[PDB]
Amino acid sequence: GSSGSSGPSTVPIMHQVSATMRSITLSWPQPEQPNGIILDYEIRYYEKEHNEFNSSMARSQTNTARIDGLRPGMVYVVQVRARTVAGYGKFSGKMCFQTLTDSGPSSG
Repeated sequence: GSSGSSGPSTVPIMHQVSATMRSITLSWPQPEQPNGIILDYEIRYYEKEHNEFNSSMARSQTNTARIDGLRPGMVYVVQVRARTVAGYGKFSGKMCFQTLTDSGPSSG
């Protein structure tokens, strides 16, 4: 983001709670400088190999949402943003969340 209109704050980091083989659960803290009322929280996920262009977007009515429609044992770059009546906010710290692996992880 650059030379853009002043938008709402953004989450510093993202915290995960759980995840499935065909989905993933995540969570993020609520900002203090939302520059207004946070309508909803939008999220963007895409294949670590793929780019933004070909990505999926999904918002929620809370600071907690889960992504459905993923492959088992695959990393997915998920991000959360803050949207308000004023405009869209920047994305939170980039994170990589992978799904469950049904292969048999020796160590981890």
